[PDB]
Amino acid sequence: WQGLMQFTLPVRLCKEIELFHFDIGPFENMWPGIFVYMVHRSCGTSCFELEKLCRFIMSVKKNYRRVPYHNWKHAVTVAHCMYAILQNNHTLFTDLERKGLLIACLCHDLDHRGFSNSYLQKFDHPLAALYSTSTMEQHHFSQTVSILQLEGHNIFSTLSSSEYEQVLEIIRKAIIATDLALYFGNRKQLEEMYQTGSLNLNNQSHRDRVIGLMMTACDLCSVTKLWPVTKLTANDIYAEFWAEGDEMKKLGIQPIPMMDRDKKDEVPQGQLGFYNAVAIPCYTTLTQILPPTEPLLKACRDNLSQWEKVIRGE
Ligand SMILES: Cc1nc2c3ccccc3nc(SCc3nc4ccccc4[nH]3)n2n1
Ligand SMILES: [Mg+2]
Ligand SMILES: [Zn+2]
Repeated sequence: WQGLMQFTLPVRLCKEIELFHFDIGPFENMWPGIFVYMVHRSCGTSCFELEKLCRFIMSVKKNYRRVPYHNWKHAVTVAHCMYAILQNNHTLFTDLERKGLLIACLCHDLDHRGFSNSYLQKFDHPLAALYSTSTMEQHHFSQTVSILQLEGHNIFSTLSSSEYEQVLEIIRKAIIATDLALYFGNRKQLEEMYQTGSLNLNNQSHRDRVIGLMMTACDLCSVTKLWPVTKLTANDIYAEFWAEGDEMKKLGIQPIPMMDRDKKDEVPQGQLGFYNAVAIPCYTTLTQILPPTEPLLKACRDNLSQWEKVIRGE
């Protein structure tokens, strides 16, 4: 972290980091510094102790595993998308929420092992015994708290108890909301609330639901990057799906299709289903509630039609 304290973002990145489509991929060595930058620009220079923050960042980094998709790179990619969301909707959120949500995005897949929640449930993994729903997402939070409580890592030490436990709740909720199994209910409710005009960000329950959708929107943002970056990040995703499907084949169990590397002809069609069923819906409702996030929906549509071109060989 010594080098991270005296790190500085190049003036070129200062312009582009603000854009939704910005792709962090090409700047691996700057990722921790990019996150520090984003926290300062959104939450200020004065709230986090530079040293404790930098140490926390590198311990978060160290506790992400080298797996195809749910890795350090993905953590920072999800943090960035949130930054741009926060930056375009700044005063709709409180200072404590932005503190908690940026950290939550960075920490939201800590210690991911490359296995889904169903895998862990089906094979009675210890973690499935402690956590019976949103198994990994509950582990990811518990992992966040564990780092926070390390010597010198408590970046929320300068908060009151009330505020500390407030930001842990923003965080816990936000990390749990990245369990995609919860998203579908969340989105349909948010859609109904918006369509009836009942939605109210001063209503806490509503407010938690918007934040949840923001986290989903952030988790999936590889579908809002430029086509070639999107393509590339799809390799990473299915690489991890197939790795897991393989582990089932070793146990003589045919995996679901998206985790079966012998069924990869079905990928183009699988992406079509995912954009129609999951991704487009997400950014559509998000754009209704936070209009300045439309470019996410715009880029998502662009990429859907790209997967449409592929299906008919073009
Ligand atoms: C680019 C991408 N990102 C994801 C993803 C991200 C988080 C959780 C699941 C994800 N699944 C996929 S593709 C497999 C899939 N196809 C579906 C169709 C309908 C509903 C869920 C689906 N998941 N993809 N594809
Ligand atoms: Mg996750
Ligand atoms: Zn994630």
